[PDB]
Amino acid sequence: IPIFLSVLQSIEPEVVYAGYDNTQPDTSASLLTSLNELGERQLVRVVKWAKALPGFRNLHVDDQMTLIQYSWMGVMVFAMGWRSYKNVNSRMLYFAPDLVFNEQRMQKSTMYNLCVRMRHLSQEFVWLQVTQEEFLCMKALLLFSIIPVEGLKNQKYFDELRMNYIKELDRVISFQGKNPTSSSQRFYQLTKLLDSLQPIVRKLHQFTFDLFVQSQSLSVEFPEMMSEIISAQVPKILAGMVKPLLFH
Amino acid sequence: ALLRYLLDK
Ligand SMILES: CC(=O)[C@H]1CC[C@H]2[C@@H]3CCC4=CC(=O)CC[C@]4(C)[C@H]3CC[C@]12C
Repeated sequence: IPIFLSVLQSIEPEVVYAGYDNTQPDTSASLLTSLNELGERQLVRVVKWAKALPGFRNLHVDDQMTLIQYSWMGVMVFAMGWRSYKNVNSRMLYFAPDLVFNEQRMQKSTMYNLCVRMRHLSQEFVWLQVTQEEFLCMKALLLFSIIPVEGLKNQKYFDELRMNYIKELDRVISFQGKNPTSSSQRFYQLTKLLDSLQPIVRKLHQFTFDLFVQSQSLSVEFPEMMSEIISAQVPKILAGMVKPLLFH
Repeated sequence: ALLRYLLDK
């Protein structure tokens, strides 16, 4: 009865490397720059993934741009939490196979408290024992979690497509669960986990803006496409021009 | 324009 599970398994992007030189001594600038680079190349793959998500390419192109601009941070934080879970049991932040943050790096990064919050989020994957299929469904849903306060070009269609992917998450749970009561509870837990991303991503957007503004004094380069996305929509997010779409 | 370029591919 789940109709998207194998599609989502086949369009899932491969793992991206940072290219960080893990022999240099860590600095704030080296760590945040490396993260920006990794972010750029992950964003390229997130765009190819979003384009392959059934129904997405049927939204107006301006809505596709809006959705990616708004949700890239949430999608990438969620994917990174999943990687941390599957590879180091959420003990360290697994940005890339060649950029793992231990405690020390979290301190040098200058964004320690945000790193701790993101590691707590990965621990939620550990406690819930999130399966790969649930992960893929929820990550697809994260592309439908934020919209402009005035809405999209075709709101009606976005609403129906979002409802369709919510239903798919439920179908995956009931395909895997035991009882109707247990699967209802599981849906509740996993939509709460999705909802809990929003305050984290808000804080991360604030930090991102702070860094973007200070990029010259801090020697933190932002690559081209990240710069254009950030300066395009992060001020609007911080100004309250967007509205989270809650799942629970 | 870069995001729009990736979308139009
Ligand atoms: C401002 C900055 O340099 C940091 C603050 C939060 C950071 C992001 C946090 C989430 C993240 C996870 C990844 O796996 C790719 C890089 C990204 C997307 C990071 C890129 C650099 C950011 C944007």
